[PDB]
Amino acid sequence: LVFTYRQRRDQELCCVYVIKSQLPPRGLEPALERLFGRLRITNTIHGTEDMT
Amino acid sequence: EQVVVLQAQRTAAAAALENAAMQAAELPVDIERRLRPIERNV
Amino acid sequence: EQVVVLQAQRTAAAAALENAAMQAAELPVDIERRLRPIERNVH
Amino acid sequence: QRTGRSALAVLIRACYRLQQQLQRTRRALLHHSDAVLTSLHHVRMLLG
Amino acid sequence: QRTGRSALAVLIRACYRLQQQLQRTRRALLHHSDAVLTSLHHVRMLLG
Amino acid sequence: MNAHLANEVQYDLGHVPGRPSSLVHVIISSECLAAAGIPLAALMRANFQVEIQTRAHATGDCTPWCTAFAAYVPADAVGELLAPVVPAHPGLLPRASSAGGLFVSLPVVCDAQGVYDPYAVAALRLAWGSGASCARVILFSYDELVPPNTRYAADSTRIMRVCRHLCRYVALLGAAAPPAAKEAAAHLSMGLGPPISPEEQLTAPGGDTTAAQDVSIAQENEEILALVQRSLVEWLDRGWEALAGGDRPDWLWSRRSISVVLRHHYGTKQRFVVVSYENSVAWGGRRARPPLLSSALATALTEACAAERVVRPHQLSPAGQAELLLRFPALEVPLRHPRPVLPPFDIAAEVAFTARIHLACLRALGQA
Repeated sequence: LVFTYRQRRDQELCCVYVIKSQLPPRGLEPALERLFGRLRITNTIHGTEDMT
Repeated sequence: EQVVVLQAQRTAAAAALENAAMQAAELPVDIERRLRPIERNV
Repeated sequence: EQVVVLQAQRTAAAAALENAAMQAAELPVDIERRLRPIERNVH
Repeated sequence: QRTGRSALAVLIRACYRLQQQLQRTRRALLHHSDAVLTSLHHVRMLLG
Repeated sequence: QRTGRSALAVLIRACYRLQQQLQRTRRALLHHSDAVLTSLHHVRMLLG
Repeated sequence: MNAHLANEVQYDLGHVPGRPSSLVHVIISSECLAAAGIPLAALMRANFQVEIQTRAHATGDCTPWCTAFAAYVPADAVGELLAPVVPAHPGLLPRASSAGGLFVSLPVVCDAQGVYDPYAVAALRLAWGSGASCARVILFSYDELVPPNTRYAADSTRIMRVCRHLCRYVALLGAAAPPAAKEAAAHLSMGLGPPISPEEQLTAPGGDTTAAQDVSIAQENEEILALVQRSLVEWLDRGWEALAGGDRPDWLWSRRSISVVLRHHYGTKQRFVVVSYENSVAWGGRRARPPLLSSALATALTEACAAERVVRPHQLSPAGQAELLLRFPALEVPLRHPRPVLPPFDIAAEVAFTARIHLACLRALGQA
């Protein structure tokens, strides 16, 4: 069960996914990075407003 | 030995005036910007 | 002869350069000739 | 009332005309300036 | 007595301020002139 | 792009050689790459390792080598900065095509009270294959890497075109746009209420100190001329995030401003572009200018010898020469030594060092 987050002062996102994979729970993290890494860069840049 | 040195020096000097042509082209425009208040001043 | 050609063009460089480099020095002489009595003109 | 205002009208014709002489001679001096720059960039074209 | 002398005081503020604008822009134009001479003497140093 | 920014991380962490040294970004043009060195189709076959060194003035002490990052483009290199093309919507921005090469950041050696030395070399090495060949060396003088000023005051008018075409495209896209982006196009048009040419930004006769002094002198005049005679950037960011589905720093730098300056190469006469971003740490940067560097030494050589009318600074009379040493002592090293390994104050002095070895290699053959 995989969610999605997009943090911004804008109205924010959400998704739910059910992913069928042969990968272990210990090794899922580079795979979810390959899909959702575009969203990963955004919440590093933004999501810090207003933090002075 | 001096041939490649002297050939380079002409191509060396063939860089700065083209930088200076972009520098010297401001001389009409920046000096024309000293009348447009003073022309309307009269 | 390649030294002979390029040293001739070295002399062909600074000859026409200094003819207009003195003519570039003709530029700030006029502006101290024109605009210096112009302070008296408005006065 | 007429001679003193005409004496000021000479001063109207004095300064306001001489200011317009300033504007044209600078533009004529821009022909004196750009003739140098037309000459100087032409020199490197004889080298290249 | 106050409005006409203030109308002349505007003309005091007119010409005597605009004359001081003339002096600074020539010095700024000396930065425009000497940038050419800094450039031109640098060209021969690339030849020599 | 990405190699243009990861190299800024290298200067921030201090991995670059030289702490008083500062960073300079350069766009190499493809036509400059051809006449100097390697073929262009080889780099087509996404970052590329380039080894960079700095060579001191007239004495053979160079920096031990450090690798850096580079990325080649076939398209318009300047136009990729100005108009980022989202692949999901290629019809967003119109742009004028141009030739394009690679992006390489360069180090420039400076001092405390930062003054770079002219007539010294920073160099490149582009090795696209193994062996001695496939590896040409591209040089840079410090005069080649220093423009006098920036241009990003005169270049900021490109944003309003980009604000306009977003309002254009959402009207063209209609319901397929998400509604918050369909909102924000109207929010841009409340701020509002031709294709972008990189050549027109480059060939525009505008410099930062030249434009800002002319504007600041005119607004002072207009006050006297009157008395005598009497953010959407955040709205942009949601439009990019909605249409791309994400964000990179490549889209961050394109929105703020950019200073795009023509320079010309001493080797093969071709043009190339020096860029200083707005919020960057490099050449002109909104946050990081300790210590800022000056071109005073290149000014001090010319104008001292211009009135003396002397062609070479070591040909100057020693009374007029000694004042330069008492002011600026960095020039004392190549001037005092009678026999350095490089002929001082010459641009081809690097190339002479290659050819002097070439004679000594031949002269040892015919005797042996």
